[PDB]
Amino acid sequence: ADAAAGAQVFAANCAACHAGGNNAVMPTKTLKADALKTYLAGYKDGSKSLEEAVAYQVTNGQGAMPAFGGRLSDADIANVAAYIADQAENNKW
Ligand code: HEC
Repeated sequence: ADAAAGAQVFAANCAACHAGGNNAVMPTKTLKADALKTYLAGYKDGSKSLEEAVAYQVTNGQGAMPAFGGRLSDADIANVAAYIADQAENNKW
């Protein structure tokens, strides 16, 4: 999906909890490449790509992280997942 469009979704919906690619709530579980591969459901087990696993967790929530299905459009969810994947894979945080 469109990482550049996803940056705007991130600023509007994710930066209060994840400024800098970190995690204000659960500090280990950051948005950096190494942390994602260790802790993000589906991606950590190899059964999902990074981008799919991010999209799933944004849509459905996890733990203390709220769900965004019904709050964000399909394209916005897909695009923010692409932003996370691009930021992490290319070490841009
Ligand atoms: C604070 C109320 C949050 C908001 C809003 C968003 N996220 Fe979040 N996220 C939060 C927590 C507490 C956690 C950990 C969940 C758990 O217990 O495992 C997460 C996790 C993620 C992850 C995975 C990180 C990892 O496992 O290392 C991703 C990819 C993620 N969050 C993305 C994300 C996006 C894109 C958001 C805006 C749509 C978003 N989160 C909001 C807390 C909060």
